[PDB]
Amino acid sequence: PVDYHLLMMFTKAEHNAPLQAKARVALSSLLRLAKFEAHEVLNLHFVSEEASREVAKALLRELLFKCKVIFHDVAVLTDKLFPVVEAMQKYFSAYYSDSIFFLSVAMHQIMPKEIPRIIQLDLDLKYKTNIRELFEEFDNFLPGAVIGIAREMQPVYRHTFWQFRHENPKTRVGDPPPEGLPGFNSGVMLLNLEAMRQSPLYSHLLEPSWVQQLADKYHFRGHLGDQDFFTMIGMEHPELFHVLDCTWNRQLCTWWRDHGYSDVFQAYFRCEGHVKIYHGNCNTPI
Ligand SMILES: [Mn+2]
Repeated sequence: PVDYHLLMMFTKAEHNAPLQAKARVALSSLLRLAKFEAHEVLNLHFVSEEASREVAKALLRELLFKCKVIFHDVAVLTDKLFPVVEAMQKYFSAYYSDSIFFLSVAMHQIMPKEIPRIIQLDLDLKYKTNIRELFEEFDNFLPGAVIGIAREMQPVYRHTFWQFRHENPKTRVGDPPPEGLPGFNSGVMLLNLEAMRQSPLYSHLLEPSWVQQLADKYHFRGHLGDQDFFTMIGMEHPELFHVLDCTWNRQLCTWWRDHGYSDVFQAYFRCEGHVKIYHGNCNTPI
């Protein structure tokens, strides 16, 4: 038997209508289009407090190869995360309870060695293809690449990295694809836990003095959590990241097009190809 691990954040879902409506679109399309071989099993990890754990379990009964549904206690993971992720919530969430928004950063240390690879996924997603096909992207990783991630399709990191770009007008940091580095979107993340444990460079980038060192270089104080950490790391060391094709995460949010970046927005938003996963980020319908 071969295991395939998926992780989803499912917090504060109790009496939350828009979140439950999102999860219905996400989990339905995921399971309706999923097709695995008889010998292999799909594992669905959810991190939820006692309240939302009920909401999830009740929703999966309507929708359910073997597929094990695992539930992770929010507090247990938060308590485990905090001593490892404290030095970077003052930089990427510029207090204790908000350590769970950095789960992806230290997924390898939180998850058991029994699990080699996991895909963290948002709930504002729609799945247009089979999810087993995404796992194939792990094979396209270079040795020394730890994370699989799609690029950010909004000029978010123009404004975020403003001061660095003001000092380095030639830089690619914040520039649109393909020549520039637009940053990453954390909606769909292929986390190679095995590679994350084995990489000395990644092990050191998680250390306090290293986070500080690099954040000060870019004058970085963000608000996007784990996404900001990966994005900043991807500026110094882009070779740690296997950049997914945009079709794996076509983000639909057009906010910045109407709030400051009308001119350059398209260079970031552009994505030609048959969509495999839609990400209705910022409450955008699909
Ligand atoms: Mn999202």
